[PDB]
Amino acid sequence: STAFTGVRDVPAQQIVNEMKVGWNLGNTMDAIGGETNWGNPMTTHAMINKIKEAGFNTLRLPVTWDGHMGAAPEYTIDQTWMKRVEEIANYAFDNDMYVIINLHHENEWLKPFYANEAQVKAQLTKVWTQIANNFKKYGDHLIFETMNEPRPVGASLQWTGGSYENREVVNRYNLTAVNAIRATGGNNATRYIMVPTLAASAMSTTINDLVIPNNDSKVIVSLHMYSPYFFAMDINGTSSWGSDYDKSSLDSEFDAVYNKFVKNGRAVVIGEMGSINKNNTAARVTHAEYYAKSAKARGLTPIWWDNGYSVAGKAETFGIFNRSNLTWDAPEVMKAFIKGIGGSS
Amino acid sequence: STAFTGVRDVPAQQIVNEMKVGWNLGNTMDAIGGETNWGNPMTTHAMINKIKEAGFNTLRLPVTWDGHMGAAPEYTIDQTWMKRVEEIANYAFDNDMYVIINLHHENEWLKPFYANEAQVKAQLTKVWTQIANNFKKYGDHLIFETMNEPRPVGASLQWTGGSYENREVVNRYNLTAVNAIRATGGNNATRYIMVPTLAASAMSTTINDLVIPNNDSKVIVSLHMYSPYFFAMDINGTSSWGSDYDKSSLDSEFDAVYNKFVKNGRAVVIGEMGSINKNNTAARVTHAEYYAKSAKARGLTPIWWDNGYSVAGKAETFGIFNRSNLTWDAPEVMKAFIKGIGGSS
Amino acid sequence: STAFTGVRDVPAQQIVNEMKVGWNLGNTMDAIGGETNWGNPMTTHAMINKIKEAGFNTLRLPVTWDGHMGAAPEYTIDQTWMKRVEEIANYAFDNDMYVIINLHHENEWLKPFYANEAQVKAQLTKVWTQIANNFKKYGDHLIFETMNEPRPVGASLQWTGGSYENREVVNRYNLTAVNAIRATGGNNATRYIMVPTLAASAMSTTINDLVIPNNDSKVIVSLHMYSPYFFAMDINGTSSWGSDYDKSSLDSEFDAVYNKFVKNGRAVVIGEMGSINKNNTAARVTHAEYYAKSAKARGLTPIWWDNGYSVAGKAETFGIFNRSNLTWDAPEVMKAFIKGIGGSS
Amino acid sequence: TGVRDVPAQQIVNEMKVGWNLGNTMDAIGGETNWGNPMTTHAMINKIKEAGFNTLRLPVTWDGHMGAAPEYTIDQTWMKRVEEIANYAFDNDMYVIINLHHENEWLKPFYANEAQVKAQLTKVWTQIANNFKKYGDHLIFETMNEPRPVGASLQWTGGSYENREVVNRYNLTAVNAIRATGGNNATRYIMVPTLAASAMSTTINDLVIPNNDSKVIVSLHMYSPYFFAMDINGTSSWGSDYDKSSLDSEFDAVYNKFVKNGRAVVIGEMGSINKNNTAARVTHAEYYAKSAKARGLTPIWWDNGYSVAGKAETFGIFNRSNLTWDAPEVMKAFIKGIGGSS
Amino acid sequence: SAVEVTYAITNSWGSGASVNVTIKNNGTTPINGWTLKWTMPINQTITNMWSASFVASGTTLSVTNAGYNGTIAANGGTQSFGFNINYSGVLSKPTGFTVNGTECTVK
Amino acid sequence: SAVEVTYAITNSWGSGASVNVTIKNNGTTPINGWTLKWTMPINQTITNMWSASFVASGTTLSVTNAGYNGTIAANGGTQSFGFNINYSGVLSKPTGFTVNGTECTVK
Amino acid sequence: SAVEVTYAITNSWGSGASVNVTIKNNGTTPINGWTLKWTMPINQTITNMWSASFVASGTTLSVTNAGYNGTIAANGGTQSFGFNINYSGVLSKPTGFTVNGTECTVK
Amino acid sequence: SAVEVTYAITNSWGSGASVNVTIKNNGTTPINGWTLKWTMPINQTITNMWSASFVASGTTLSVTNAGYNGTIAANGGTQSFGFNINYSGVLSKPTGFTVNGTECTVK
Repeated sequence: STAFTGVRDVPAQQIVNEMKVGWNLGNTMDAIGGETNWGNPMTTHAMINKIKEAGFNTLRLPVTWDGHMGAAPEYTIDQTWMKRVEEIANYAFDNDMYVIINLHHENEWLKPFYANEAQVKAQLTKVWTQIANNFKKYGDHLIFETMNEPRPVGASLQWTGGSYENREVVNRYNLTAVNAIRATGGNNATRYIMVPTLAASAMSTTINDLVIPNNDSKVIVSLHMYSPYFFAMDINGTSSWGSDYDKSSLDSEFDAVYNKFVKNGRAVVIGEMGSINKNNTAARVTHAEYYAKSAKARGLTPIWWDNGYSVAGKAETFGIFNRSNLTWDAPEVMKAFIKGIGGSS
Repeated sequence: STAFTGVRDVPAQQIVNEMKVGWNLGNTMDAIGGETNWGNPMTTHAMINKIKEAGFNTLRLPVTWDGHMGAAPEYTIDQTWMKRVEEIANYAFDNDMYVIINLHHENEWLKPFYANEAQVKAQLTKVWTQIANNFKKYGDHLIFETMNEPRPVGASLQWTGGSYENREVVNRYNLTAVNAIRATGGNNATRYIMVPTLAASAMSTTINDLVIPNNDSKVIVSLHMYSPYFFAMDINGTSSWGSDYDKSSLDSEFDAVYNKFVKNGRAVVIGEMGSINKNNTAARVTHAEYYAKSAKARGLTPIWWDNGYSVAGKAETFGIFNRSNLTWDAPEVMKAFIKGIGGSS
Repeated sequence: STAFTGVRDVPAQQIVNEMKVGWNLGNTMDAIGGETNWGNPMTTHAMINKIKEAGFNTLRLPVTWDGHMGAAPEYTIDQTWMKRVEEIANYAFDNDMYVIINLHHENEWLKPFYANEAQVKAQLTKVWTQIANNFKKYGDHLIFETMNEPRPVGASLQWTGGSYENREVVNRYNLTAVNAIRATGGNNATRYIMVPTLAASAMSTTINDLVIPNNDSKVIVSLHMYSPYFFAMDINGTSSWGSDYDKSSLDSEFDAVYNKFVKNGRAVVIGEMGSINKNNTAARVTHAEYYAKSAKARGLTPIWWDNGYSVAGKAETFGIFNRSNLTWDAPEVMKAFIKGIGGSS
Repeated sequence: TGVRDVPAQQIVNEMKVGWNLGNTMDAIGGETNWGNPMTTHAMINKIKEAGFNTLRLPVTWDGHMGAAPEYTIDQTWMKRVEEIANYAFDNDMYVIINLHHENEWLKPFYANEAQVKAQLTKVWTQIANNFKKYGDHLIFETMNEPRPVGASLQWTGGSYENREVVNRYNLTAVNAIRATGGNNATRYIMVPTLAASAMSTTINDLVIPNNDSKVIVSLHMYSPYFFAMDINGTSSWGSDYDKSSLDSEFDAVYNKFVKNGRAVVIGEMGSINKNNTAARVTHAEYYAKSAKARGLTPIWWDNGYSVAGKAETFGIFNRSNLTWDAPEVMKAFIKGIGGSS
Repeated sequence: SAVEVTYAITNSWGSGASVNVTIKNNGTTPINGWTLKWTMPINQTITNMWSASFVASGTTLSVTNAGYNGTIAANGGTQSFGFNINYSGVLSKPTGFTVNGTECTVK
Repeated sequence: SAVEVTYAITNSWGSGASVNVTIKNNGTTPINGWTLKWTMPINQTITNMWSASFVASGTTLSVTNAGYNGTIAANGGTQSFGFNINYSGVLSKPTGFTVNGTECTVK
Repeated sequence: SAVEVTYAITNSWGSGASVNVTIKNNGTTPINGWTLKWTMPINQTITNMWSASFVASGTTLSVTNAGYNGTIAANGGTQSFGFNINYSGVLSKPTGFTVNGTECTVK
Repeated sequence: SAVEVTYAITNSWGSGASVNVTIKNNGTTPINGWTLKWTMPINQTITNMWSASFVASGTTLSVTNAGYNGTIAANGGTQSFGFNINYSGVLSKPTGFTVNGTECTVK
C-alpha cells in the first residue's frame, strides 16, 4: 500500500511526474446529498482495481463536505462520512496510487468576497483542520486540494475571471486552507498540496493573479481544462477534432501554463478534463491521445473527469468506465488517453 | 512637423504612450498592383488631417514592397514608389503624428523555413537597407516595423502558431531586419523598431517563443488582435458584444500580453484590430470603447485597421473613414474608440 | 507581554523592521558548561529591562544545547535547561520584545559532511522537535534560528566559504531543522524562522549558495558581520575608523546583502556584530553609528554581540552592558548605535 | 574579416587570456615617454607565442586631440594605434582599444556631464570610424577607470551621482560607436563599472547601455590587494584562506553577471615583484584557473617595469630583448588558463 | 480595505492646485494594470495630468496607469501620479476611491 | 537633477499636519536603498512616520526607507512615505532635498 | 540544423546496454517542452528510462521531457536523459532524430 | 554525494574515440562554476574538447566549464561537454570523478 510511505522532500514536479495520469471519481462523494445521489452506485475496491489496471496512477477523490457538517463555530463533520472518504482512498492506496482529496461543491458557503471573508475563513479553517487530522498519518501519496472552483456566484460570471476582489480573496482562502492543514503538524506539515486559481481556470487573468501560499515549494497548481470548449463540453459544439488548427490551439493552451508555472519550477496538475459522447468515438480517440501527449510534453499531469454518465448524444456524458460492469464504456477513448501518456518502461 | 525632431533615449513604453492610438491606411500602399488597385482613392494630405483631428496620433502605413523591386542580388526598390511612401508619411508628420512603415504582403518571398533562410535573409537585408537609408534623417516619430505577419503558407495554418522551425526562423528574420536597419547608422542606429511574433499572433505559443533581436531595448512588440474573433472578424459570427463574459475574455487576452511583455518593461503596439460592419453599430460602439480602455489599462496602444471598405453585411468591412468625403462612415464607432483611449489634458 | 500575540501572515521584511535593533545575551546560555560558566552573572529580569530601556527591541538568546542532552535515539534535552531558556525569553516578552532562540556552539555534533549527514539529521530533528514543542504556544515575536555558524572546523578553514560539500550539507540541515520545527504544528507551522549561510558568512560564496528551505516566505536569512574585521575584531588591527574608504567599504558589504536578498523580498537579520574595546571610544562611536544607519538603509536589522566582557585593551571585549551594575560600560557606543538606527517617532 | 553574431560569452572564451601593452600608448607625453621602447611587430609575436590570445591596447587620447567642437584627434597618433593593433591582428589575436588616462576631461559629475558627453561623442565617432573596417576580433572599451578625483576616494565606490553619470557616459559612448554603423553596429564593446571596480556597490549599480547583448563588462581586479599591489603588503600567497577569498571575489562577478549571460573580462590584474617568485607563481596559476572557472578572461597588466622590491613592478615581458623577465610567473598564468587541445 | 489611497496637495494658489495621489496595495495579490475611479468635488477641473491619463464625465473621474507604472506590487507596494486642477470654493478632497473595482481606504 | 521630490500635504489642523512624500527617479540607475535628507523648518516636529524611519539631528532630518520599498527604479520609478508633524506659524515646506547625496528637484 | 543530438553508449554487457542522450540547442529560440523522435534498430528494446518518458510504437520512438528539464535554452543550452535497452546481435545506433519537428544534426 | 557523472562513448575509430560527459546534480544546491577532475588512463590523449577546457597534469585531468554552461542546477540539473581522444591498447574509462571537491557516482 502507498498509504503510509512517509513524506519526501523532492520537487513537486517529481511528484506530479509520478502521479502521471489520473481518473476522477466524479458525481460521487461530490454529489449533493450523498455518494449515490447522482446515479452512481456505491464505490467498491474492485472498481478502483480496474482504474489502476487500465494504467491510471492517480485517483482524484472529489468530496462535497457541505451537507455533512454541523453549524458554526465547530462545523463538525459527520464521522461516518469522514471514514467513508478514508475507506475509498485506501481502495486506491492498496493499488499503489496517488490520491487527491479536495473540498468540492462548497459554493453555498465558500464565497470569495471581502464581506464574507472572515466567516468563510473560520469555516475553512475548521473544515481543513478536521480532514487533515483524520488523514495525518498518510504519507506523500495523499495530496490535499484546498478548494475546487472557487468563484463569484452567478450564471453570467461562470466563464469569467471574476473581479480583482474575487481573485484576491481566493488567494487569501488558499493561504488559510494551507495554514490550517500545516498547523495540524506531522505529515500534514510536509505533504504536497494543490491550490486552484479562481474557478481553477487557466485563462491569463486567473493564472497571472494566483499567489502561492507562503511561496511554499510543496504547493502544486490545480487547473481544470476541458479544452477545447466546443468539442469537449458543448453538446451543440462540433463533433470533430483533429485539424492542424485544433492541435495548435490545444498546444498553445498548455504553453500558457508551461511558461507561467512549469518552466519556473512550479508544478501543475490538470485535475479535470475530458470530452462528452457525441457518438464520435474516432474524434474523441484522436483528441484524447493528443491531449495526453501535448499536456505531458509540458510537464502536466491530466486527470479525466468521469461522472459515470456515458450516453451518446447527451450533454455532460464524460463517463468512460462502467462501474456496474467493471468494464469500459469507452474503451477506445480510455486506451488512447493512456497511450498518449507513455511511460518509463 | 515631427519629421526631423531627432531621436530620444526614452523608454520604449514612453514612445508607445505618445503614439497613444492609431489608424491604418489599409488596402493602399499594401495593395497588390498599386495604391488605388484595391478600391481606395489616391491618398491626400487632407485625409490625414482628418485622421489627426479625430484624435488619432499614429498613422500605420503598411507597404507591400513585392511588386516594386528587382531581382537578386540588389532587389532594387522603385524610387517612385519609395518617394510616394515618404510623401504619404509626411502628410502625417505635418500633423505631428507618429508613423509606422512596415513590409506587408511579402508572403510570396518571405518564407520562414530553414530551406529558404539564406535567400530570404539576403533579400530582407537589401530591402531594409534601402528603406532605412531613404528615411535615415527622420527622427523618433518614424518607426519601422520589420515584417507584418510572417507565417508558413497554407489555408489550414492561418490561425496556428506554426512549427518550432517557423518560429525560430521568424526570430532569425527579425534579427536580420533589425541589424540591416541599424547598420545604416545615424538615427537608424537609435530609432524605435517594431517586430512581430509569428503571424503577429498574441497566442501563448507565439509570444512565448518571441526572441527580441540583440535584447535591443528600443524594440517594441507588434501584435494584431482582432478580438474577439467571432464578433470582430467572422461574418457568420455573433453581432452582439458587451456581456460580462465578453469583457472578461477581452481583458484576459490583454492580460497575457501585459504579463509577458509590458510589466517587464517590453512595450507593445497592437498594430491592427477592429470590427466589421454587421449592421450592428451599438454593439460595435460598446466593443470599440471597451477595447480601447481595456487595452490602454494594460499599456497597449491599439491601431484600427481601416481598409476603406465599410459595407454593412459584408465580410472584411473594417473601414470607418470615408476618404472620398473627408467624413466618417462609422462616426459613432470612431468616436467611441477615441473616447475609450482618454488623454492627459 | 508579546509572548502570546498569535502569528501574522505579513512579509518577513515587516517582522525584521519591527525587530528594529537587537542585543545578544552572549557567553551565557551559549557558554559551554552552563549559564554562568564563562563569567556572566545569573541573568535577571532587571538586566533585560535595561536592554529594552536603552532602545533595543530584540533579544537574541543564543543557546548551546550540547552538554544538556542525552544520547541517541531520543537526544532528550534536560528539562531544567529547557525551562530556564524559556524563563529568560519571558524576561524579554514582558518587555514587548522579539526573541531569537538558536542552536549555538554545537560543533561537537553538528558537522556539515556527507558522512555525518544521516546521524546529524536524526539528532537535529530530535533537538528541534523538543525545543519547538516547548515553545509551541508562543506567538510571532518568538523567532527560531535553526543553527548558528555551521562550518568545517580546522584553523585554516575559519574564514573560508568551506567546500561545496559543506555548503550543500548546510542547506540540507536547514531544511531538516525547518521541517522539524513545522512538523510540531500550531504556531510553529507558521512562525518566522532564521536560517544561516555556512558560518553565517556574508561573503559571496556563501550567500550565493544559500537555499531557502521550501522557498518558505517566512524564512529570514541569518548573517554575522563583524565588519570591518581588522577594526572590529582584531586586537592587533587598527584602532581607527571613519575614512571615506571605511564608509564606502562597509556600505559595499551591506550592498552585497541588499542585492542578493533584501531587494528581492528576502529579509535578513545581522544576528551578530560589534566592535571590541581597543580603548578607542571615539572610533567605536563613529563606527557603531555609521554601521547602524548604513545597515538600516539596506533594510537590515543589526544585533550587537554582548558577551559581558568590556575590558579595554583585551581581545574579544564586545561587552557594552554591565550586568552586575545594571549600567552601561560603553554608554557612548550604545547610544550611538541606537541613535544610528532611528525610529518612527 | 567580419563580425559574427555569437554569444558574448563565446567571444570572451575565445579571447581566453590577455596581456596589456601598459605604460605605452596610455603614457602621458607619448609612446616612449614612460620608459618603454617603441613597440614592434616582433614583441607582439612573442606575446602570442607564449599563449596569450588577446592584446589590450590602452590609449590615452588626451594630449593628441584638438579643441571643441570637433576634438580632432591627431592623424599620426591614430595611425600609430592602428599600426600596433595590426601587429596583433597578424597573429590572429583579439585587440581591445580603450580611452585610458582621460581624467583631466572625463569627470563623472552632473556639472561636467554636458561637456564630457559632447567630447566623448566626438572622440568615439572618430575612433570608431577609423577602426570600422576591422571584424569582431577588435573590441572597443568605452572608458578605463572613470571615477571622482581625489586620493581618499581612490578605492571607494564613489557617490550615487558618480555611478549614475558613469552609466550615462557608457550609454553616450556605446551610442556614438553604434551610430557609425557598418561593423560598428554589431561590434562587441566593453564597458566599465565606476573605477572598473568589482566591489558590490559598483557592480550592482552598473547599467548596460540599451541592454545591448553585445556589451561585455570590464573589471580590473588586482586581487588580493595586499599581496598583488601593496609594496608593503605580504609577500606570501597560497593558504586555504587566500584561495577561498579569491574564489569569492570571482563568485560575486559570476553571480551578478556571468550566470545571467552577461560576459565579463578582467581587463587588468597581476602582481608586483617582491622578490617572491614562488608565491607569484602559485598566485598566478590559481588566479587564472579560479577566474576561468567563473567564465572570466583575465588580462595581465604589463607596464614594462620589473625591478624586484619596487612598487608598481607588474612588468613580466622584456621588450628590449624579447625574453620574459618573469618566465615562471608568465608560464604559470598561461598554464592555469588551460585549453581545448 | 487592503488598498489605501493618499490624496495630497502639493501646492495651491487660490484658483488652482497641484495634487499628488499615492495608491498603496497592502493585499496579497499584485494589481496588474491599475485604474482608479472617484468623484471630484464640485467646481474643480483637471487641467493636465502626468504618470497617468484620465477620462472625465461630469465629476466622475477615471484614471488609468501609464503602462510603466501599471503594477502595484502586493504587500505595501505603491504607485503615484499627479495632476493640476482649477477650482473655486474651498479646496476639498474626494471622499472615496475604487481601484479596479475595489473600495479604498482614504488615508 | 534626475531625482524629483514631491512634498505634499494630505491634511492639516492648525497645530499640525499630515505629509506624503513621493521620490521619483528619472535617471538611468536604480537607487538601491534610498535615504532622503532635508533641513527641517524652524517650527516643525515630526511626531510619527510610516513606510520609513528617521533621525532628527538639529535642523537636519534624515529619512531611511523601510526595506520593502528601498529600491527606486530608474526611468520614472517612485517610492513614497508619510508622516505627521506639529507646527506653529505658517506651514512651510523644505526648500531642498538630497537623495543618497544627490540634490533633488522639488515639484 | 541548429539542433544537435549526441547518442552515446555509457556501458554495454552483451545482452543489454545503457544509453545517454544529450540534446543541444544552438538556435536563437528556446525549445519550451522538448520532444525527441527517432526510429530504433530492430532487435533493441528499451527496458527503462530516466529523466524522460517514452511511447514506443513498433520501432518508432517518441521521447518526452520530464518537466523540470523541459526547456532547452538557446545559444548552446542542453538537456540530457538516459535509458537501458536489451539487444541481440550488433549494437548499432539511430542515425537521425527530430526535436519538436526539427531535423537534428548527429554528433 | 548527490552528483553523478555519465562518461559515454559517442563513436570510436580504432585509434581514437569521441566521448560525451554529462554531469548531473541531484543535490539541493546549484553548482556555480563547475569543474570536473579525474585520473587519466595511460595511453590516452585528449586531442580536442568542446563546451569546456582542460588542464592535463601528470595522471590528473581537470576540466573547467565554458561559462555559459557553468551552473549545474539543483534537483536533477545537468551540463554536458565532449572531447576526442587518441588511444592505444584497450579503451578504458576513468574510475572516479570529483566535481568541485565532491566525489561523484559513476552511472
